[PDB]
Amino acid sequence: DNDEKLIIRCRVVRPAEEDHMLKKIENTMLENITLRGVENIERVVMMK
Amino acid sequence: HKLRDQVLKALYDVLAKESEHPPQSILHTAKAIESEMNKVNNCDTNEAAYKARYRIIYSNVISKNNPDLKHKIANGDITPEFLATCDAKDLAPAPLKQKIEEIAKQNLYNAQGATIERSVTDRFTCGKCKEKKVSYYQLQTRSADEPLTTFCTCEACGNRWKFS
Amino acid sequence: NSDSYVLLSVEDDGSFTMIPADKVYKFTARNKYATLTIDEAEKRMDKKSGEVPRWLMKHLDNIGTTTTRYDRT
Amino acid sequence: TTFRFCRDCNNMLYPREDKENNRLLFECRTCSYVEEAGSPLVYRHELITNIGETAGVVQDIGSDPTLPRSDRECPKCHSRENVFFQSQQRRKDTSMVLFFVCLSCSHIFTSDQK
Ligand SMILES: [Zn+2]
Ligand SMILES: [Zn+2]
Ligand SMILES: [Zn+2]
Repeated sequence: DNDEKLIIRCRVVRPAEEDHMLKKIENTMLENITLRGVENIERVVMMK
Repeated sequence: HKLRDQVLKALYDVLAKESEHPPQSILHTAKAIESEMNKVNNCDTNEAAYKARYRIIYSNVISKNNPDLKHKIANGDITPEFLATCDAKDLAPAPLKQKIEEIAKQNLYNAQGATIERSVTDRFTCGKCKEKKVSYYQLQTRSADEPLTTFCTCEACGNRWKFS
Repeated sequence: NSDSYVLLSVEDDGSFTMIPADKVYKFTARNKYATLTIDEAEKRMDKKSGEVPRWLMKHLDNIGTTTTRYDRT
Repeated sequence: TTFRFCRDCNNMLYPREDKENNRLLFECRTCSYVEEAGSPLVYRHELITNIGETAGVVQDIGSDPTLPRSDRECPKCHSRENVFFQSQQRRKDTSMVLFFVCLSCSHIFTSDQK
């Protein structure tokens, strides 16, 4: 967390064609991994 | 003990890699082992948070920015405190720290939202509080044969009323 | 604009010949690279795969099916 | 991230991997021409866009009438005539930046005050 650039390194482990599998995987990555907070709640503001 | 000796090997490597190559090799490996015991004073190979704190301190030593932390740990920075710091956001380095507080301040500003503020006048009195801090609006609601609505909004207590 | 065009060629003696051009045809090279075919093409484009194979044509050529016209000759 | 087409037949080369020497063979799929690429970067997304504010600079902007005119100087030619207009990339999110173009030096310059 102390670096000036934040990168995540990831590779698929395997027991050809890997471009579109990686595309689908990162798409799923981007879409579905919750980080924190309850779903169906969007940007929340606080008033005084 | 494998994790013990591995952390020791990493610590001896990073302090031998310092710009101040310490001729006090036994003293600096004593620093390394005392940092090892005060580090395992958290969990001692019982929880992965030990490894996480290891990653934090190891990469902070490596980073460059900053390099001066190597000399500062070689010549001070008593490590039993640095088990219990968790305090990576306040070290290595100060310019990044200042960047962090200004980022946090801007985030806190952007969190709190709309604050429309209801421009007033002083002519009418409140329907309930009866004081003159009255704010209004104009628009016409019903059909064309009549004028606007003359909406009212008190601000001494928040009352609403209307005038024809 | 085949009508508006008109031809002028210098001949070997220097004769400038006067031909009203009638039509123009555009030619494209074809099957220079062993084109695939309709049916297995349909099985490829059907939504059975998240993506079709990257080197599918090269794999079919290594199998040997659908050679070039020059290769058939 | 740009596309390189097969010179032998105008189709973009595709990424495919050397199975033994481990190199980026941009191979044609139409024909069998192959090409070694330069960098391991292949795919590129850019989830956040912030570009386009100076769009459509044609060589003869000054021929339009409806652009306004002002009196700032071109800091290449110092001619007092110039033409300014709003940022072109119409998002809900853009700024009040004015882009000044002068007819004399045919040169663009902004008025940012950061
Ligand atoms: Zn009131
Ligand atoms: Zn080709
Ligand atoms: Zn100028």
